[PDB]
Amino acid sequence: MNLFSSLTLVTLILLTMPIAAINFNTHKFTNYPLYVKTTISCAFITSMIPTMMFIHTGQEMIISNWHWLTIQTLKLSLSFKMDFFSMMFVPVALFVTWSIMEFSMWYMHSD
Amino acid sequence: GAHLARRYLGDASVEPEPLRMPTFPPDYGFPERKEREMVATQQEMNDAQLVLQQRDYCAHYLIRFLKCKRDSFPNFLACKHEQHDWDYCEHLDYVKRMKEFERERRLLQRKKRREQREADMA
Amino acid sequence: AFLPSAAYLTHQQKVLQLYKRALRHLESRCVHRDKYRYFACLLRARFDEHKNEKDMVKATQLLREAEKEFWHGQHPQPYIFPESPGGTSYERYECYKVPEWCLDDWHPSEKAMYPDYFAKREQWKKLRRESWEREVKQLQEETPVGGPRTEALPPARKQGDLPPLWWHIVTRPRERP
Amino acid sequence: SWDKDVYPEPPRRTPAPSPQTSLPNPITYLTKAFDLLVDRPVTLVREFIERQHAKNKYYYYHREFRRVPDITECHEKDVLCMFEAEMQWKRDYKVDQEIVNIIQERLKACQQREGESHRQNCAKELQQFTQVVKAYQDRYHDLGAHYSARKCLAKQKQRMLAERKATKEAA
Amino acid sequence: AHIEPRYRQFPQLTRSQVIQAEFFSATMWFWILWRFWHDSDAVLGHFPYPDPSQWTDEELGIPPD
Amino acid sequence: RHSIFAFTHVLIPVWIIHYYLKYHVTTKPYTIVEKKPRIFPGDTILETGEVIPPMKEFPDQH
Amino acid sequence: ITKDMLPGPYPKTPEERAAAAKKYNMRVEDYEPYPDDGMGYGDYPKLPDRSQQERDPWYDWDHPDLRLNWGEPMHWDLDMYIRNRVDTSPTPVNWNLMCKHLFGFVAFMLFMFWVGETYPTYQPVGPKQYPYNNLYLERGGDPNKEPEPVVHYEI
Amino acid sequence: HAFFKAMLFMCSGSIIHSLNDEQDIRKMGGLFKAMPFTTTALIIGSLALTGMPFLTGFYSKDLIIESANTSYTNAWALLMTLVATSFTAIYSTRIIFFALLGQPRFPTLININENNPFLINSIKRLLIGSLFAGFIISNNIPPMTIPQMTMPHYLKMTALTVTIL
Amino acid sequence: STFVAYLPDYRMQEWARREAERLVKYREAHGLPLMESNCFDPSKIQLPED
Amino acid sequence: MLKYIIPTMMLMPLTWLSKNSMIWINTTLHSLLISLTSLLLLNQFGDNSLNFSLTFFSDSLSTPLLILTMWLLPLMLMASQHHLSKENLARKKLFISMLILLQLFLIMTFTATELIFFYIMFEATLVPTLIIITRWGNQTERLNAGLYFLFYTLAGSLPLLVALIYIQNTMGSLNFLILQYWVQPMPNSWSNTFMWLACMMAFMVKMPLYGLHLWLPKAHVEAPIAGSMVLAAILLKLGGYGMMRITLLLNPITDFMAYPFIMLSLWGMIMTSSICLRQTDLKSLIAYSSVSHMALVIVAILIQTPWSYMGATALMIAHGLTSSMLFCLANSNYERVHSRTMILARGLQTLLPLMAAWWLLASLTNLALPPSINLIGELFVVMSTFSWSNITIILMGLNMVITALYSLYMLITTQRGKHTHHINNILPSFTRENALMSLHMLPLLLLSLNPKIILGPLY
Amino acid sequence: DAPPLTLEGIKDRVLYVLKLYDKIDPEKLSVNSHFMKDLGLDSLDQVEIIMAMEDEFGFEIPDIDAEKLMCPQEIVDYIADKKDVYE
Amino acid sequence: GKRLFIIKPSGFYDKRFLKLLRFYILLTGIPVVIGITLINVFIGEAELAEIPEGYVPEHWEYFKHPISRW
Amino acid sequence: SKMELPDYKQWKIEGTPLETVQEKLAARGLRDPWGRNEAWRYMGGFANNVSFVGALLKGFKWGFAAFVVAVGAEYYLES
Ligand SMILES: CCCCCCCCCCCCCCCCCC(=O)OC[C@H](COP(=O)([O-])OCC[N+](C)(C)C)OC(=O)CCCCCCCCCCCCCCCCC
Ligand SMILES: CCCCCCCCCCCCCCCCCC(=O)OC[C@H](COP(=O)([O-])OCC[N+](C)(C)C)OC(=O)CCCCCCCCCCCCCCCCC
Ligand SMILES: *C(=O)CCCCCCCCCCCCC
Repeated sequence: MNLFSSLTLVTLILLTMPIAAINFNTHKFTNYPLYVKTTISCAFITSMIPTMMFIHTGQEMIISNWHWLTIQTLKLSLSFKMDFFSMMFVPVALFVTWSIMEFSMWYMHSD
Repeated sequence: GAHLARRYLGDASVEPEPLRMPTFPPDYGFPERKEREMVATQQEMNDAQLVLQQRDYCAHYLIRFLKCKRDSFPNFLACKHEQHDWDYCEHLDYVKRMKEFERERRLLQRKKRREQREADMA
Repeated sequence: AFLPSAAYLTHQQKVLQLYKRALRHLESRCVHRDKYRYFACLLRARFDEHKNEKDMVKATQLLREAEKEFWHGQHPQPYIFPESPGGTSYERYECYKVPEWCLDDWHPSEKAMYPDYFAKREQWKKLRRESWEREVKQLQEETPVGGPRTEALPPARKQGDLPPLWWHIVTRPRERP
Repeated sequence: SWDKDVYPEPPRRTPAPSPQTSLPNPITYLTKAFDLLVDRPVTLVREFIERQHAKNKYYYYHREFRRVPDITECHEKDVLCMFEAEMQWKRDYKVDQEIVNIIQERLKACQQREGESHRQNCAKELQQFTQVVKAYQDRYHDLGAHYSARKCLAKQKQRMLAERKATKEAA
Repeated sequence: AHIEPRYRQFPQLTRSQVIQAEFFSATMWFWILWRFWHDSDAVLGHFPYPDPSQWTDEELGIPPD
Repeated sequence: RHSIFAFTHVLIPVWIIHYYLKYHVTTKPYTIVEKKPRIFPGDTILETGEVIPPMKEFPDQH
Repeated sequence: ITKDMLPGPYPKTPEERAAAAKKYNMRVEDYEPYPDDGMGYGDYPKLPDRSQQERDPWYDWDHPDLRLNWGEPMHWDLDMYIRNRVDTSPTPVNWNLMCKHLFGFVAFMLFMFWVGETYPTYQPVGPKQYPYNNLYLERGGDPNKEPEPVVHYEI
Repeated sequence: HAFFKAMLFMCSGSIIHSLNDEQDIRKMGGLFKAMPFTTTALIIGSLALTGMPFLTGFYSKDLIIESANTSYTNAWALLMTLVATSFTAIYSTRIIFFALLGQPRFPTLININENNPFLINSIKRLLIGSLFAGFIISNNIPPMTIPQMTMPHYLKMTALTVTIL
Repeated sequence: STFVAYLPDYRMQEWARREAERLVKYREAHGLPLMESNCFDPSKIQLPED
Repeated sequence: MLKYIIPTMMLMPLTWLSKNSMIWINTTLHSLLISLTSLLLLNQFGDNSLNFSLTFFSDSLSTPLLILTMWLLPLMLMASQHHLSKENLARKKLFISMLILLQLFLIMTFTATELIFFYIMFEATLVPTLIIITRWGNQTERLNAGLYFLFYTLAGSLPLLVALIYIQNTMGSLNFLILQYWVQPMPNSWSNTFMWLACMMAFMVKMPLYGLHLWLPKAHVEAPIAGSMVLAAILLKLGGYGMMRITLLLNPITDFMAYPFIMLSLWGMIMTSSICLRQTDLKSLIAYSSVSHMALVIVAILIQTPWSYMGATALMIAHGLTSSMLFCLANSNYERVHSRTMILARGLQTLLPLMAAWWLLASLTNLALPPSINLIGELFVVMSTFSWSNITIILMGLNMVITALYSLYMLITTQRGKHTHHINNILPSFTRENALMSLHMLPLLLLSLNPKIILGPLY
Repeated sequence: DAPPLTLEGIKDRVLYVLKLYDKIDPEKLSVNSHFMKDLGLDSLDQVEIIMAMEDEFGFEIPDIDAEKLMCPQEIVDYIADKKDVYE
Repeated sequence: GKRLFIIKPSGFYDKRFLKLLRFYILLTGIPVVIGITLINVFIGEAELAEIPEGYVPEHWEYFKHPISRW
Repeated sequence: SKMELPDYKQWKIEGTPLETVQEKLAARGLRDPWGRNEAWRYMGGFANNVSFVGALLKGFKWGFAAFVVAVGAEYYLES
């Protein structure tokens, strides 16, 4: 239980971190596209682990971590759903994005 | 596929419809018919979290296959024999459904023949 | 009838432009080179058959019927060159064509990173500002009464002076900045 | 920690791992790596933080509201009692809203926990949700954006008048 | 170092990319042939299909009169 | 410095959010709700040691 | 700028028409203002009403993005006929034939969809049989009410 | 579809970049031997799109059309799905014929090159995906619905026959 | 933003939860219904005759 | 509320006894300190409003407007110190005193527990605004803009006062705390019909309402930047606050009475969005967008549901911030190119990258990209108006498309495409302008984290 | 990608394309040879030459500039001005 | 290798503004987060307890965090 | 920087379909002066391109050999 949610939220945090890295630059970034590509590959592995966890056991999770806004009867909270669809879609999309960014590092070199 | 041509381009009073079956009683023409037997218990089917469409008349093969798939990680191709058993059972169920369709069609044809004979004698 | 130097299109230019457009659309119609070459020779025969036609109104009617023939059988999606208007790569690099006068707004700290280039830029600006009055006096003494008739600009007819209005055409950004 | 009674949870039954093949699953190895590299330093840091907490312990209390007379024993246009009745009604309104939120949380937790057999195993939570939603709708709905205790009292009076008319016409 | 461009002749090829392309095509064809040899049922058919008109009358409970 | 990316980008966020989930998310009720593990006949419950009995003998067809 | 260069009322006398044509920098014969029906146009000219895509793209325009010159009179609907917006380029196929073909295509396939919905296709099987009174308890039924007994027989 | 379509666009982008930013198929050809890796990957992707058995596209599209055949569905929608399958095969081999086979049609200055490591590695990874990922996923996922396996012979071979035609 | 983030229990939005956490634990323990259909007690309200 | 009025009044001895060129620094510093101290008004309770004395009280509705006003004053002083650099020192001090007086009247308007005092300050906000528009504008038409702005508002507000005085002769008091307990139902009659009209038409005029909005495109595009900010972000919310205070006394006659105004606003949002699709002026485009958003707020207030009220106040705050940012963007472009034509200066992304980023961000917050508070308010109003009727969503949904059809358009014509060739006075972005846009946007982006402070007095 | 073009390369390419034309014998033409008088060509042949250079260099020459190009040096200068060579 | 000059607008002023913005944010961001962490680690949070008899809490004693109580 | 060009005299239309075009035009009566310019596409390394069925069967020989080898290997290990 303490591994599924931790690995998926650290996938999300790891993917959102280079945006904070590029938003706090002073010099010129040395191989920023390589940095983003390496980040996405690491996030793909980190997402692939709960995929085989779900393949073995069949664990589904709901992570309602941040309570955002209680409006009378309705409650809006930061809730993440880990089920068959998310676990079989996230590594596929991350693998495709990894290949796409390597190809774009080749193709968009002169821009 | 010929039954669509027999029902649409032919006569619909003989071909059975898939929306409502059966119309003939199950005890008509069948001397002491026997009912199908359930092997999987309702509680066993309940705590295995089977899908409601997956809870057919031989879901025990599905339960055994799911247990083998769960207990043979990470060898995902280890025990396809249980999958073959489940496929054979659902094929037998489909064969039974085809037999029921043919029985209904033949009984409807017999009823049409009976009323045609009544028209002939009168 | 929209030209930069002339006021109208003559008959010869109309025939040449029709021939060029017809050959381009024929090249678009048949993909392979040998078939295009065969049908281009056929079209060249069709155009060469009526070359020596001294009747002017017959040439006009031949032009009209040839234009109707071309409009009847042109490709729905003709081949367009990538840098031609309507192409895939048309005006793509206009987001990188920064004008030169932005270099006048650069900070002196970043102006010291390229000393010799900015020295040459200062020399260019001095040349332009010393030739501007001479070229505007050349323009004002050559334009006839009632303004210019065409948009053609006169060249530099003297020694040492530059052609008038030369700055924004010489110092245009490159096609690949 | 929380309260196990107001937030119930059925007893957990995890089946024992009984592997068939000889291939080692990577999940056990990664669980060991997570327990060694990650769980122990976090536990040590939290234990140090709790040890620092134990030196200085101070308490915060839950505010207790005594009962004041409600709007049914307030004279007409006497502000000094309808004021207190109005604020008590507002506090009860917020408490009722959070009660319905708790029941909604119970229903969603049951639906997600019971899996594909959620239609049969969570009938009690659905019936409690239906009852509390019916009570909330009969008590607070259609009051308007300018709701007050007097509007709720008028709605209740209309409801009992209609109920009396209906039970008179059936007898 | 790099590949020098050529004018209206055949381009210069690298041995490595030719080897990789042949290897991947061979791997694709080997995978297809191996899966057709082993599985062989997802294409032609998993189970036989009986004839509905071939079923006998007494097993269908048809009353003869 | 060969494992800077494996440390400052994975291990430190894993520590931070594992602390956050263990001592601030699971403290509140009904935040992390999990689907119950699948129970099959012939298994054994780890919590109290009860054994689920196996199914009825199969009417074999092949 | 000055007062007698801004637009004004609708010209009536030929001298006013010539003055307005000189103000708008074109010929008197090509100066056709909007008709004075009281819609508020005034003396603004009625340009030939075509998009900027029909202009010559190879000409040295003063504004090559919009294909417009300097000092030339703008259209009343120039914000509608820019290259980011509605185009009036000559199509290879006539407008009426295109509209009739598209409408016939859509209507024919909608009609055939309705016809196929009237006569669906299927496979010669009976209804699927589920145990335990068609799973009465598993469909969310109440356990107190005993369901009507549905029995499926072997075939 | 995400797998093989992403890799097909990657191959098309490599071909476009190798022909000086030209996106027209009428000025292509002769690239069967000029770019062998792009040729191989494009052929594999088109085969997987058309429904080559035991590739990625077989394990989803064939089951989809088998479930759509033997079901209580609209007849017209099924017929148009079959026609659309045939048309997918048609335009796939049209791309193969025009873009890759025949005789060259590009301008004379040839600067064809694809030997950068980034393009080769990305196409290689997506090629391995488009070869094995459908099989791996279809054998790893748990069942959720009963698959249809008892169908007559003419309905089982319908997708392959339509693709071949 | 630090002052806004650490506001002391804005509009008692937390408190109304916690009191509710008590109140349900009352009425679930003694078999009472969770919420009555009448906001006020029916015994202390007079209706006009009809 | 005496702890906020006194420093605001003391700002005038600060700006009149300052040095020759230290007026802007001192006024900005002390107004920012007042804005910092303004956060003490967040002492709100779930049942009780914050009552200070017999004259001033602050609910959870007036508090965000007060904080927005006292935050807007330093931004206003920062915005209006570039086109007044050539001004006389006495005229500069007069302008700063006008802004201070207007802010004082604004923060005394929202806290008034008496409707007569609220009305008096609500009309007292007219004089400094009219003086600023008619004196420190740029065009000729400002003089005409000084009339349509004035004689509209009074024409709505002079009957309303009479109605308010009638309440003083009927209920015995006009205190809002008393009237919450002494309110009476309003029977259906012609007298109550015209009293509803008298009590509402002032707030329909000052919001504005479609049909009565004719003063807003005129008083937005001739006014200076500070006037545009004060009309867009604060002065259009006086009508909403007055509606929310006065709807309590006008029940239950509002159920069948609100129909024509609801239809007028529901068609006026489409009409003003379509007008925005064809406007040749940036300032007029922002003005008509303001008209559309305030028509949405009018619908939300008139249907009077809790979700509608929440969406109304969230939309008010979000629209105020977004319209202020858009007007400052338009002012910077006008100061750089010396014209108001949209089509004149194109392709500014190749010259100002950071201003292009600010333009993109402001256009993003204009079309209510989630999870900004613009989307929160507009979404909640949509939910409430779907509860009201099931067809109105169509009249919402189409409007959404047209919003995304002009805001991005307002981006593209100003940012993308080939740059114009004959404009070569495009200076780089100043630090003051970038500071202004960051101070406009960062509170708006931060409020998405904690929106519960701008969700009205019934959260 | 996109190797640079020099004046020598452009002149060599235009002479190659003109040399591969059957109407122009290779032993008489020069770089400053006019099409109409020095080589005795036709207007249709001039259009064919222009579109041959268009297909050779991969970019389109407008008609208003194509009608004034009648000598290989003019074509070299026009392509040099368009492609911004010799930087 | 024949390097050509790339003409671009002056990005010095935007970079200066961004650097000043980052500095003036962090200048009080770092001490605030340091003090918040030091308060949360050492002072810590409160505990929920029942009100003893004969004693009434202060109006600031109903809140958990030390910053909220202050 | 310096790109040398091949000889112009080798570009003859022999062995290409441009002679088929030339025969068709000569039977009709005209000339094709642009055959030598397009002769480069049909000669050299770009001549004799593969067919579509030969394009689909790329690498089939090595794949068939590997399939036979693997089948024989699994037949040896199954015994
Ligand atoms: C890289 C450096 C990282 C930091 C290093 C130093 C810190 C190390 C880790 C320790 C952190 C501190 C302890 C744990 C956290 C605090 C626990 C806690 O109670 O926190 C209070 C709360 C938890 O919620 P809560 O339930 O306590 O608060 C509810 C409050 N009321 C009742 C008023 C509503 O906040 C957090 O924990 C912060 C969550 C941050 C993640 C989410 C960010 C969202 C940003 C976008 C906003 C818009 C979203 C829109 C969509 C919303 C959903 C639909
Ligand atoms: C109000 C009307 C006037 C409007 C104008 C006002 C002008 C003056 C402005 C004054 C200052 C600002 C005041 C409002 C402050 C609002 C913020 C605030 O304090 O919120 C409280 C909330 C409080 O959270 P909470 O309520 O859940 O926590 C419970 C309360 N405490 C904190 C006491 C335990 O703060 C947060 O949520 C902060 C969470 C941690 C910081 C953010 C972490 C995530 C950041 C993003 C990560 C990456 C995401 C993906 C990015 C991808 C790329 C884009
Ligand atoms: C029996 O004939 C009915 C079969 C199902 C309905 C018709 C399906 C038609 C498409 C599949 C077969 C295509 C054969 C080329």
